Order: sequence, then C-alpha cells, then structure tokens
Amino acid sequence: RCVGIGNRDFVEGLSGATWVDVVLEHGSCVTTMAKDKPTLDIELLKTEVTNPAVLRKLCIEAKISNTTTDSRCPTQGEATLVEEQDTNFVCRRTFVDRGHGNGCGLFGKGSLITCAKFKCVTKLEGKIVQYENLKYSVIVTVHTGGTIATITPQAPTSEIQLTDYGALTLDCSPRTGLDFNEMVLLTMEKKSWLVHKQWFLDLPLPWTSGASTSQETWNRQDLLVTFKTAHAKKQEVVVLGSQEGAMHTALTGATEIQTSGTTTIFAGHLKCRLKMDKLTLKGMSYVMCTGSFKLEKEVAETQHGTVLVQVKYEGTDAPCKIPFSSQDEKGVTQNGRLITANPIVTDKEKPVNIEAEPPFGESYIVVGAGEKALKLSWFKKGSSIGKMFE
Amino acid sequence: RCVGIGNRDFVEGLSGATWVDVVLEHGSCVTTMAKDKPTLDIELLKTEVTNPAVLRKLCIEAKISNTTTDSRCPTQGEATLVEEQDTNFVCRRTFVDRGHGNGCGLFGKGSLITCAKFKCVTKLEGKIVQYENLKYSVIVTVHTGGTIATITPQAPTSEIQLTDYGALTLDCSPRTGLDFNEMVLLTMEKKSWLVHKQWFLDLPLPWTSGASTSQETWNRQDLLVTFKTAHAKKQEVVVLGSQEGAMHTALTGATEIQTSGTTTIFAGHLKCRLKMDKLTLKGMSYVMCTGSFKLEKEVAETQHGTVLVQVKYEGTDAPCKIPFSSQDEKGVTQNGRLITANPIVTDKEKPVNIEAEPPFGESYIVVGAGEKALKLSWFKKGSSIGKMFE
Amino acid sequence: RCVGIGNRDFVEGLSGATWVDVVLEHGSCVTTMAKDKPTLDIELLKTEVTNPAVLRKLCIEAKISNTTTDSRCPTQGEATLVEEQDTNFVCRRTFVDRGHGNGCGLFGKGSLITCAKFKCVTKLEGKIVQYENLKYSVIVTVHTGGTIATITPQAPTSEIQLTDYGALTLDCSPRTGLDFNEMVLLTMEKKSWLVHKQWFLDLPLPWTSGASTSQETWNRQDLLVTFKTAHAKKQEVVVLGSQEGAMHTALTGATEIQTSGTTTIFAGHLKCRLKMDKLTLKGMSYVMCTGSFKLEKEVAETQHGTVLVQVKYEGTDAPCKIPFSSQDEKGVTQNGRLITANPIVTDKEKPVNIEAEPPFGESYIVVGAGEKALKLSWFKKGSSIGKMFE
Ligand SMILES: *[C@H]1O[C@H](CO)[C@@H](O)[C@H](O)[C@H]1NC(C)=O
Ligand SMILES: *[C@H]1O[C@H](CO)[C@@H](O)[C@H](O)[C@H]1NC(C)=O
Ligand SMILES: *[C@H]1O[C@H](CO)[C@@H](O)[C@H](O)[C@H]1NC(C)=O
Ligand SMILES: [Cl-]
Ligand SMILES: [Cl-]
Ligand SMILES: [Cl-]
Repeated sequence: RCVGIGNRDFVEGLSGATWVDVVLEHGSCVTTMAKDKPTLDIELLKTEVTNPAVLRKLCIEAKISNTTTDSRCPTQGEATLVEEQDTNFVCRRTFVDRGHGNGCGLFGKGSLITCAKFKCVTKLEGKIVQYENLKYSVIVTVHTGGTIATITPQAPTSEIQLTDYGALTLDCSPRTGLDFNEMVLLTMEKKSWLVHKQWFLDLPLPWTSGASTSQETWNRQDLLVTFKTAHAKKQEVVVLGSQEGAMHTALTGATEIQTSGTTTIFAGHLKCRLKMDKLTLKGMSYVMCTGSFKLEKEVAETQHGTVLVQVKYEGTDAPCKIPFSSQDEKGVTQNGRLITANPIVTDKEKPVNIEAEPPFGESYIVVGAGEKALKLSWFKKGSSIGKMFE
Repeated sequence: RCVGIGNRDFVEGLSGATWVDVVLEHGSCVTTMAKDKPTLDIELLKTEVTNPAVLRKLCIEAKISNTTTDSRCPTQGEATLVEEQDTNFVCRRTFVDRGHGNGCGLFGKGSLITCAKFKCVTKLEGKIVQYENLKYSVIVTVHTGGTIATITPQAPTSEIQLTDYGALTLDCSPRTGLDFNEMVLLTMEKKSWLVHKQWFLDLPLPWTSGASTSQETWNRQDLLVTFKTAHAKKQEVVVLGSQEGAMHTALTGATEIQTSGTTTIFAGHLKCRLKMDKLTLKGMSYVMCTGSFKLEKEVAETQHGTVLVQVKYEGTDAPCKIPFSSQDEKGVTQNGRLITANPIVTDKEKPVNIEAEPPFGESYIVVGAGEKALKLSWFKKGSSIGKMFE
Repeated sequence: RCVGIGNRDFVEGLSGATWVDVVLEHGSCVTTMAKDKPTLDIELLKTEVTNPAVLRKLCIEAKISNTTTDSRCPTQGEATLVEEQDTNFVCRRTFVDRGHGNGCGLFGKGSLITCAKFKCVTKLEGKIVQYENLKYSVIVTVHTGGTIATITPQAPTSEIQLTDYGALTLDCSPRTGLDFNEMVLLTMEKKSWLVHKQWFLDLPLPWTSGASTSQETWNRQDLLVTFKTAHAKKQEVVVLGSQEGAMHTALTGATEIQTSGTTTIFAGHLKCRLKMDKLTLKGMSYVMCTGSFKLEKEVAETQHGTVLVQVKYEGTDAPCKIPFSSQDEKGVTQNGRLITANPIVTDKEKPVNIEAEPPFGESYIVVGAGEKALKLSWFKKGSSIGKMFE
C-alpha cells in the first residue's frame, strides 16, 4: 500500500546525516528501508482547522420592534426621539403633510422622525484561517510488526525516537494549494464553504466586526429594513425576509466543507524532510506501467485550478509508475502540471488518485502510454471570485 | 553564455542522489557537467500570468439617461417613481418651492423625486493573481549538439528524461520579490499596471464586485453624477466627464506591464532543486574579476525596493566573479543585499545585469575591487502604496 | 553559550559541498567545528522593520472652524454656500421653521445649509510590512580568538569569506510566526502595536488613504462632528473629544512594540542553510537532561498562538537536551508543538527560553523527565481579531 522512496529522493552524507524528501497526501503513504532494518512507513492521517477568528458577522434575517414616531406641526420645529442616540435603533427623518385634519393650525410640512429596534435573528460568519489554526497529524510506523507526530505551520518540526532507526526529525510544510490569505471560511446555519475574501467583504448585508464586544452593533441595517410611507403621526417600518435562500444560490459552486464545532477537516498535503543519522537506504525503483487504465469515476474539479482523476489499472506489471501527460489545445506536451508526487500503482486492485493542473482553456489529459492511452479533453475557465449575491 | 555551477551548490550522496541548487533568472542560464557526460544547461524562458480573477470593476466614464421627475403640490404628499426600485437608476429626493405660479393652491414646499438611468461607458478592472494564474517555462538542454518544463506554484515539480543523465527532477519555486498578495493587476483601456491592493480598493469611483452576474449594478454612482438645482416640475441630472486622465496621473510611478488578452508576461525568478541519480558533477570556480566596469545604462529602480544595475567589464580575466558591495550612508559594508545569484562575467562583450536591495536612505553601490571600483551614491525613499487619486 | 550542531543537521557530500541546517533565534547562538579548524559560531543580532508604507491614517481628535450658514425664507428657494464644493468642509442641509419673527412673509419651512471646516488635530497611522521593509543582521565568528551579514526576504543569501573555512554561503529565511499579511503596525502618538488588518480597516473613525498627496482629505468626518439643532439663520457645529482613550482601551491585549523613528525592532527567528566546501564537521550530541527545572518566570502568551517558557535547570549533567512534552486536555502526548529548535541547557546557570504552541482549550506543558518533571496546565482561547472599538 505504500509507495517506496526512490534513490533520487535521498542523500546519505559521507559524513553527517541521511536526508530524505517525502510528500504526504491524504490516502497515500510512503515507505523506505535501511541496510538490514525494519520497513519504515509515514502517512498523513488528518488535517484540521480549529477555532478560526471571525472577520465579520453578517445578518441574513432581521427583526423589527419598538417602532416609535415623533411628529410635529409645521410651526413646531424638528421632531426628536431619544432612541436617535441608540445604536440598537434604526431611524429615519422626513417631512409629512400636516393640517387641520391632524391637529395643526396650518397646512404645510411637519417634521417627523421614526425609530425602530433592529435585531438579527439569523446571521452568518466569515472566518480567517491563520497559522495557529492549522494542524496535521502524521503517523510514523516501524515494522517490527506507531507514533503520531503533530505538525503545525509555526512548529513544523517533530523529533521522534524509533526502534532501530534512532532519532528521526520530521520537518514538514504545507504544499502549495489552498491559500488561506485569499479564501475565507463561511458558516451559515450548519453548513460551511470556502469563499473568496473580497467576495465576502463586499456582500451587501448588514454586518458587524468580528472584534470582541458586549454590545452587538450592526452597520448598514438599511439593507434589510424598509420604512413605509409616513402618515401624520405614524409610520410603519418593515423588514426583508430571510436571505438564506439568496445566499445559498450565490454560494453555488463554492466548495462546501465539513465542520463539527470549531474544527474543520481538510484533505491536506505535506512536503517533508526526514533527517536521520547517516544510513544507507534502499531506494525503490518503478518501471512505467505498460497496460491500460479505466476511469473509476468522473474527473472532478477543484475551485483553485486543479482536477482530480481517479483511475484503475488493467495491466500486469504493478507496482509501476503511471505515465501521465497534459497537452494544450494544440497538442503541446507540457512536461509538468502533474501535482501528485507519487503517481504509482502499488496495487492493481486499488484505484489511484491523480491531481493535475490543466492549462486554461481547452487541453487534453493523458494517462498510460501508447495507443493503450486514455485521452480526455478538458476545458478550464478563467478564475473568478464567485457569483454575485442578488 | 551559461554560468557554471559551483561545488558549494551540490552534494553527491555517498548513497542516494546528487542534489543541486540553481537560481534561474530571465536572461541568465546555468550549466554543469558530470563525470564524462555532455554539458547540461537550464534556463527560464518565460513567466506568465494568465486569466486572473476580477476583484472589482470601477467606472471612469458614466452616462445618464431616462431622467424622470415626479413633483407634488405642498398638500399632495410624497412624490414617487417606480424607478426608485430600479438599480439601474440613481435617484434623489428633495422639497422645492411650489405655489400659484406652478399649479399649486398654496405657497410652500412640495415633494420632488428625480431618477436617472446610470450607464458605465468606460471602466477599469483590478485583478488578483492567485497560484493557479502563474506559470514558468523552463528549458533544459543536453549538449549532444531541449525539453521545456512547465512549472507552477501548485505543480512545482517536473520529472524529465535526459540523454546520458537519466531521470532528472526539477523542483522549482518563485523567488521572493513581487508579492501578489499585496499587488493588484490594474487594466484600463489597453495598458496595465501593478498597483497596491488597498490603494485600489479605496479609490473613489463607482464600483462593482468582480463576482459573476447577469445584471451589472454599480455602487457609489453619486461619485460621477450631479443632480442640478431642482425646479417645480423638473430637474437636470448631469455626469462628470471621463476620469481616464485623473487615473493616468494617479498611476504615475506605478509599474506598467505588458498584457495580450488574458496573459501578462513578467520577468520571473526561480530557485530550483535538481535531483538526479548519484553522480559526480564538475563544479565550476570563478576568480574575482580584477579589471574595471562601466555602466552600460542608468541605474533603474523597481517599485518593491530593488535597483537594477547593468555593467560592462573592461578587464582581461573573464569568466570571473563580479565584486559587489553596498555601504550605508556611513560607509558600513553590509555583507548582503545582493539579489542576483550568479554575478558572473561569462563574456567580456556581454553586459551583466545585477539586482540589489539598498538600505533605505543614502547609501553607496560598489562594483569592482580596489581603486578601479565604480562607486555610485543612491537614495532610497520609504515605502508608499501609491499616489492619491484626486 | 552556543548550541553545537548535531550530525543530523548536516551532510558532507561524497562530492560537492557540505550543507548545514541551522535555526537562529534571538538570544541563542549556534556552533560547529570542522576537522582540525577553529570553532564557528553564528548568531542573529537583530531584526528590524524600517519605513513601512501607510495603509490609511485615522483621525482621533478633530477640530471645527469657519462655520457658515445660509438660510432662506420659505418662498426663496434652496440655500447654498460655495464651501459646499470644498473638501475641507463638512456640510449639512435641512429645513427650519421661518416666519414673521425671523424676517419671512410666510410661516413655513425655509431651506438651510451649514458648512464647517474640519481639521484633524491628532491622528493615528496603520502601516503594512512588506518584504522590502524587513532586515536581519547575522553575525558569523571564526574563533581564531566577526562578520555581520545582512539578510532580507528578497536578498536571502550572503556569501562570506572566512579564515580557514573559506567561502561560506548563508541562505536564510524567516521562520513561520508573525504574519505581516494579516498584522498591521499601528502607531498612535508615540506607542505602537501589532493589530489585525480588518480590525483596523473597519475602525469607525474618519480616515484617509495612505496614498501620496498634497491635500489631506478625510472620509467619514461625520464620525467626529455633531451639527446641533438649527435655528432660523444659524446652527452650531460641534466636535467629539479625543478618542485616544477609547483607542487605548480597544487596543487592550494587542502586542505593543518598540519603534524609534521609522525603525521597529522585533525578536526575529531565522531558518538557515549554510553551504561550504566539502568538509567533515564535528557533530555535537547531547544527552537528555536528567535533573529538575524551575520556572524562572511566569509563562508568557503571544498573540499568535504560542507561549514562552523560561526555565532554570537544577541538575548536574549540562550541557544536555531538555525533555519537553505537550498533552491535550486528556493526557495525549502530541509528539510536536515544540517551536524552539535548540532546547538545550548549555549552561546550568543560564535560564533557557522555550517557545511552544499548545492545542486550543485545556492542555499540559511538561519539561523534564519522570517524577522530577514540571507539570503546568494551560488554557488556550480560540483566535480573535481584537476587541471592539466603542
Ligand atoms: C419596548 O419593547 C418592549 C415592549 O414590547 C419593552 O418591554 C421594552 O423595554 C422596550 N424596549 C425599548 C428599548 O424600547
Ligand atoms: C427610456 O429610454 C428609452 C428612450 O430613449 C426607452 O426606449 C426605454 O425603453 C426607456 N428606458 C427606461 C428603463 O426608462
Ligand atoms: C476663515 O477662517 C479664518 C478666520 O478665523 C480666515 O482667516 C480664513 O481665511 C477663513 N478660512 C476659510 C477657508 O473660510
Ligand atoms: Cl389635513
Ligand atoms: Cl409660484
Ligand atoms: Cl416666527
């Protein structure tokens, strides 16, 4: 089940250490073996975001109450309410017709002020992932027939003592992929999505800072509140309905994600350096596969410019290296664009996930060699920050 | 033409691989050679940004039409137009004098509402560069007397098969320089610039999200529209002229960039690790140059704290290493601040580009050794996000 | 005083170079030694941010003057002032009661406009740290019984010539910790803090772009200015007091930082690669400490998810490696979360600083082995962008 480490991925020093490169991906696991010692496996078990900070909260369903109105006859100056100075209140000033029929000695315009109490009933939250929120669990196993290392952006290193191998340092970083500088965690009711940051910040709903407070205070309440036409002494204030449906539609296409409580689970990717004492490893070689591949399922698209391809091998020579190619609209082999580190069929009866990054526009993905090759045409659309909330 | 790889930039393992460090820069090319094998050259051919997402669009020239006005006599309540609920329309409410001369039984203030249709005629776009938008083409050549690798942030690796050398992995990353988290691609008409992000976001023009929509809807239309003084029954609405000229002036100093269609070409920089099978490379040594250097052209300034210096060598001992130094206002040699990886005169008749990062304030750049040295004084101003749009 | 380099942290090539990993932290210093050569020490001396760009300036104390009012009798149209078109002026329109007692032939509402000149008296500035603003001074010493390298994000490399060791390349990067994409430098009067970016951008004070200008022009002046109730011909305009006190309270908990002029000093952290010519280094081993540790001071908390622990060793076997562990609320050893690279007691009478990154929630920190161990319970609160400015 593990992919063996190739001799290009390590150096034994004449003196000093043996240094080893590995890439860990959800699912995959990597293995190597030293001069007469037990097998060594490494594997990424999970990737979690925990307790991310709120950027802003937004209101998708508001309620209105305590509607108060003050009005004054044309010769009686500007109307005033004390709730004008209350930030729980949303207020509006006008002038209305006044005259004999409503208590005034003159026909003319009278001042009017109306204030109502705004309450958010249903809100959503946009949350930022910082370095302190990301965590990876990496399990390292010596096959005397396991130790779970915790890796974080600020604590990328874990020194671990192994039977027979000795002290082994794991020095791991996240692979380049999802960018938490640009993507925000959006949580509405019970579901979550990854959305672009300015998309979120520019949403036209009442909003409040994520900052620490005792007194929740909304900005842009007007976006959900409608003051109806005023009468001499009274004016109705109304509220829009819930915008959960408008938000659901605007989020169409955004990646949904699974979060229990304050924890969100990702499909992580790590690049690691292993440092151990000077030691001669047994590098593992693989011949290019020679048989055919079928698509175990449809080519899936990520929201950050990649595609995931899962294939099944039909040939006889596993374990072997999967021949992979990308060609742009016009046949040019690209000699790159393969994201998966270890494109290896280690088990003929296990499907193999391959991630790759197609050119923009029309292109072709090719797995396998020769005429036996699976050829798939792909169209990749230019980048977008999301769909407009209406 | 290529700079040879020095023995400090590789290790051959006692076992495992040979690992090699190289830095690739536009222009330069690097070379090395193994125990009785053909020469090996690597070179970065181009760097492209393709199809970046729109953050916002901004309106620099608007037009107005369908101006409609409703007015009511003092005793006839609030004026209303259905276009008040139309987001293509920009509206304004007031009260105006009404009386016998314009159909009203009373002298007093009458309600008035005016709505006009806003259209953007000329817009600009600010676009964000994400990882999926960046691409590098690297050509690798074996001198039997070439293979073009594609490298991207998410797919930094390219395995390539070479004559005599075997399987060679290119593992490349962008060098630290331009920061696409901070700098935005601004496109107005046919020209483009790199501008700071908050500079852009805080521009005082009507704007609309880059988000996907069928119905273009502007925010802050007031910034280009002027409602003139209202009359009893009518009111003119006017629009500012084009702000292309104000934008051109505010962009003064911002780096202009070349973009055909959705592609923008950069002068890229890559740091690479080459991994190949255990092999003894022939490391190349260079003596410090001993002759003199002339400036083939004026010292050029970037907008991110560097300067580019291109020099010509006048001495006899090429290929050789160019002695370089930086001293702060008060003579302190800085032992650093040289950005160029391979400051090598490989060809006496080719000029050499050198990039360096001066201290802030007054300093000196020094190329060459001794009294034969070229000494240049430099002033570097503190950082700025740009000039104010007025 | 220096921590010796372990044999896991270097490789001597069979051919090519000797490559060495080191982590440099304020305080610590690292050392190694080659086959019959003088000792070699490296140490980070300082970390400075110099001349960061202004994002926005915000006004915390404003002043008002040149209050002008125009008013018109009910039958005399809309009031107007030329300062309405002056961006130094803040203006407000209404209608007021007019009648025989103030010069008008009719009782009714008359137009009124009031304009006052806004001036900021006390401002604050939020500043962004870019790559060109960060600098590290690294001193390298050969013990014949020192050369100061300058390292920056864009110029991470420094080639230095040493007695006996030869040419030595320092290739250094900042460790993952403070994130200048997210944290902004806030300067009010003479103090500075690190604050979150959106916290700052969403502050409710009058603001102006950091962009280059001759004419300082504020947005959202209303936030400090109060137009009092208008009279027939006059209206007072007033200004809030200074908000320095409200800002001081809202900044409660934000990290304060020391800045003289345009320079801000940090407690930096660097990860370095040393490249020198092929050479057999003397790797240094340390046994795990066996004695006890006391807390020389209280466990300190950073604002980015770490804690600093300084301990004193009471045992007899220095220099030795400090046994460190973290367990989550329920006893699980985490095999990671240690940030300090070289957790070494090199001197029994010097305290040792240890930085670590606890799980969120309840956990335990453990220094020392066995029953002699110091066991400390910790609670870590979820992330926050700061406290609400009220
Ligand atoms: C008005 O709302 C309720 C009546 O429904 C009353 O008890 C409450 O104290 C008032 N709230 C405010 C702030 O007006
Ligand atoms: C008004 O504008 C044109 C007349 O120029 C008319 O044909 C069009 O349908 C109207 N548009 C709106 C929305 O008022
Ligand atoms: C008004 O303010 C002062 C009087 O205090 C006067 O000298 C100045 O020129 C005027 N400024 C403006 C712009 O009104
Ligand atoms: Cl009436
Ligand atoms: Cl009239
Ligand atoms: Cl009166």
